[PDB]
Parts: sequence; structure tokens; C-alpha cells
Amino acid sequence: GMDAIKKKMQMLKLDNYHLENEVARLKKLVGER
Amino acid sequence: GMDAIKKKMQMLKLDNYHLENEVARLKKLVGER
Amino acid sequence: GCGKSIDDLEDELYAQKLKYKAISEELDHALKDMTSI
Amino acid sequence: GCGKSIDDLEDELYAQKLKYKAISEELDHALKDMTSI
Repeated sequence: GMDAIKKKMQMLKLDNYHLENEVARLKKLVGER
Repeated sequence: GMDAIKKKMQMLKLDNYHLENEVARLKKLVGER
Repeated sequence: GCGKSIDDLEDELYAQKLKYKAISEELDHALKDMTSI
Repeated sequence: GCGKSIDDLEDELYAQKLKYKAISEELDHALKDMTSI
């Protein structure tokens, strides 16, 4: 496979997934306070 | 180059941007509270 | 090309032509698989 | 092998390897461009 974007996309969404997970739980906390 | 990843990553980045922009302002706002 | 290191040549020639077709097939499906990137 | 057939092989070998260089260089630069998606 195209190792570059293949692995980079994994790295991409791994980062963005922890980000969306954070922001989701964070915006929930925004509803808390 | 490679149209697929380049052009679609542009779409991707705009999605990533609204995510990281939201979470940045969000955590700054929740932090000021 | 002659009876010296022609094996390397023939080997590589067939190898690289396969890689060429396989990499074309690769980039096509590689990006197509990730319709969700 | 050598005498006539190999010439077409070397002809093609040279061409295929140039295309291989081109395609790999192209796609390398394609990901090299951003390198941080």
C-alpha cells in the first residue's frame, strides 16, 4: 500500500478521534458549567 | 501528484479545522469559567 | 545486455513492470478504500 | 537471449525504470507536500 498516507491517515484520525472525544466530553462539561 | 488525497485532505482539513477551532475556543472558554 | 549480469536485468525488468502495474492498482484502490478520509 | 531479444528488454527496462522513477517521485512528492495530514 501507499505507506505514507495509509499510516498517516491512521495517525491523523487517531489524533482527531482523541480530539473529538475530548471536545465532545468537553462541550458536555460546557453544558455542566 | 495524487489528486485523491490532496483534494480530499483539503475537505478533511476543513473538517479538522472546525473541530480544533471549536475545541480550542471551547476549552479556553471553559477554562475562563 | 548479454551473458554477464543479464539475469539481474531480466529479473528486475519483470519485477519492475509488475510493480508498475501493481502500484497503479495500488494508488487507485488505496485512495478509493478511504472514501471516508 | 542476447543478440536481439535483450535489446528490446533493455529498451523497455530503461523506459519502465524511468516511468517507475517518475511515478514514485510523483507520489513521493504528493505525500511529501504536506507530510502532516
